Amino acid sequence: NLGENKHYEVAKKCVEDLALYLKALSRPMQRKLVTLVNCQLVEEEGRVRAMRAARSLGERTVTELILQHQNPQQLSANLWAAVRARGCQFLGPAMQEEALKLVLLALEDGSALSRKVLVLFVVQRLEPRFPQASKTSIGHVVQLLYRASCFKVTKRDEDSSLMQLKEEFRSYEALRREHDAQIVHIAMEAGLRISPEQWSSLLYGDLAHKSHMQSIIDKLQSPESFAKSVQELTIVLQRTGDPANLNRLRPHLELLANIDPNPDAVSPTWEQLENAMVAVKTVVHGLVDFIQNYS
Amino acid sequence: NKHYEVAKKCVEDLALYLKPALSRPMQRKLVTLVNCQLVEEEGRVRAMRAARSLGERTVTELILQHQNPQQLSANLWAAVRARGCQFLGPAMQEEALKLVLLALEDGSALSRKVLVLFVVQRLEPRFPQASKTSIGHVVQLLYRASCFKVTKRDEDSSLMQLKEEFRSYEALRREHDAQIVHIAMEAGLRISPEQWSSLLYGDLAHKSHMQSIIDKLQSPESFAKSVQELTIVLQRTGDPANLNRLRPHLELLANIDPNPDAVSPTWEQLENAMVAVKTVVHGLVDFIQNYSR
RNA sequence: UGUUCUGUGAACAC
RNA sequence: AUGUUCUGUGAACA
RNA sequence: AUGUUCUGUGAACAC
RNA sequence: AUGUUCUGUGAACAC
Ligand SMILES: [Cl-]
Repeated sequence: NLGENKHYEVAKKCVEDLALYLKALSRPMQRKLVTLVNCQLVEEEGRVRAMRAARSLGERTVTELILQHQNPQQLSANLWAAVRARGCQFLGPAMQEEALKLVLLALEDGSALSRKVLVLFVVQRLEPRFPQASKTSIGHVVQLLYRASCFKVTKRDEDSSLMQLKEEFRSYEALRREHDAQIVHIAMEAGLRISPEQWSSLLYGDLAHKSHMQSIIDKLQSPESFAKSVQELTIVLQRTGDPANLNRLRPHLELLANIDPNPDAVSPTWEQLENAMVAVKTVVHGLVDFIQNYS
Repeated sequence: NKHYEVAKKCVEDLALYLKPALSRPMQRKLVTLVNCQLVEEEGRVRAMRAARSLGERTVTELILQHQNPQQLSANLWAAVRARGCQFLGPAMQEEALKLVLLALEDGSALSRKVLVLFVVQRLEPRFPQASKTSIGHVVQLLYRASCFKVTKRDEDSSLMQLKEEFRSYEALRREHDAQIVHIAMEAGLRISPEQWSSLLYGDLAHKSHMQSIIDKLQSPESFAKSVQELTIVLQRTGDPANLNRLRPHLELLANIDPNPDAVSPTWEQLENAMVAVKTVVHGLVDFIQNYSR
C-alpha cells in the first residue's frame, strides 16, 4: 500500500541484516554496529544519526582492510625509507631532542641565520655528546623542519637565504610537536598506518608518549580522510592484485565517504537513506567475507 | 616538605573525580586546579584561586541538590510573598510598572496609598483582578529594591519619589527583576537565566538580560553570602548528612583573596586550602551518592 | 568496562 | 585581551 | 648505509 | 491562595 514506504523498508532490512553480526568482528566495529542499530529510522533525527553511523562504520571498514594488507615486521624500515626519500632523517630519541634544542638555542630570539650557519651551529655544539654528528646528518634534520614549514625564509638577490623560526615554534614543546607531526605526515603520505604506541616507541624510545602522538594523529584527520583512505586502499590492492575483488566495494565506500559527518548537516532524503544503508551493508559484508575466506 | 606533599596528595585525590558524575562546571574547575604546578610560586597562587573557585561552585551544587526542579517556581513565589511582595504575571507587571512611571517619571512625590490607587484605577480595565492588596505587593517589591526616595511627614503618610536613576522603564524593570533574583538568592534558590526569562517574561528571549543581572550581583562577597544561604536551606531541611561540618572549610576558602595581584600563600596556607577544598568536594560527592533527594 | 585523544556555536561580566 | 555561564561530537588502544 | 656540495616543502654527486 | 488596614527594605488582621 501507499502507507508503506519502500525506501524505509530496505533501510530497515539492511540494518536488521547487519544486526545479525552482533549476536566475528572487532570491538570498534561492534560499537559502531550498535550505534547504527540504535538509530530510530521513524524519526528524522534518527535518520540523520543513521547516515553518520553508516559513514563511521564504513571509514572503520577501510582502515581494517588496509591494516590486513600491511607488513608489521617491515613497518619501521618503510617509515625511515619514506623519511629518507624526502631528504629527512631521525637520529634517535636522544640525539634528535638535543638537535632540536640546539636549533632553538640559535633561533628562539628571532635571529635569521643561513642553512649552512644553522647546521654548523648545531653540529659543533652536538659533536661532544654525539660524535657521529655531521653536516649531512644534521642537514637532514633541518630539512625535516623546513618541510614542516617551521621557518620563515627570506630570499636575498644572488646570496644564501636567511631562515627564522616562526613565532609559534619558538618553544621546544611547539617545535617538537610540529617535528613529530611532520614524520607522521610522511608516514601517512607513504600509506603507512602506525599506532600511537608504535609512534611513542619510534620517536621517544618509551610508551609514555601515546597520548601526545594520539593528539597529533587526531588533529591531522579531516573529513577528506575517508575519501583519501579509499584511494589509498585502491593503491594497496593494485600492488597486491586483489584476489577477493574488494574493488567492487569502491562506489559504496565513495558514497559513504561523501556523507556529511557534521551534526548540523542537511537531513537525508528517503532515497539517500536506502542507498547509505545498502552501501554500508555491502561494505561490512565484504570485510567479513575477506576475514573468513582471504585471511 | 610535608606541606607540599599533603597539598599534592589532596589534588591527586580530587583528580580521581575526573574519571567516574560531577557537573560540567565542577569538572572544568577541577581541571584548572589539577593543572596548577605546585613546585612554582605562580602555580601555588593559581591553586589557591582554583580552590576558592571550586569551593564557591560546590556551595552552588549543594544548594541545587536541595532543589526539586518541579517545585522551583512555587518556592520562588512563596519566598516573594514572604517579603510582602508579588509578581502578577509578565503582562500585568509590565503594565503596573509603566503606570508607576506614569505617576513618578517627572519626580512627583506621592503617598503609598495614592500611588497604589493611581495604578489600580488605570490597570483595572485591562486586568479586572487588580486590587489595592495585589498592587501594594508590587509597590513593596520596588520599596524593598530601594527604588524610592522616602520623605517622612509628622503625623502623616510618607511621600515617595522614584530616584532619578529609575525614571525610565528599562532601568526600573531591571532593578525590579534584580530584586526578585535577590529574594531567590536569599531563600537559597539558584535559577538559570533561561528559567528566569520564562518566569519573568513568559519567553526565552530575555536570557541575556537576566544573565546580565545575575553576573552583576556576583562579587567576592558572594561566596560568603552563599554559605549563609546554604545554612538557611539546611535549617529548613534538617541536615541529615551534617553538611554543617563543612562550614569552617567553606569559610576558609571564602576568605581566600580572588584577585590575581594577591599575596602568594605560605606552605601552611597551601596545605589548609587543599585540605579544605578536598573535604568540601568529598562532602558533595558523599551527599549525591548517600543522601540523594 | 578501563586508558586516552578529539570536537561547536551562543550570550554575559570588566 | 582576560574571565563566567550555556551549548555542541566523534575517534584510538586492550 | 655513510659522507660531501647547495639559496632546496628538496636537488646533485662520491664511496 | 485571596482580601482589608498601615508612614512598612515590611507589620498586623480577616476569611
Ligand atoms: Cl512504512
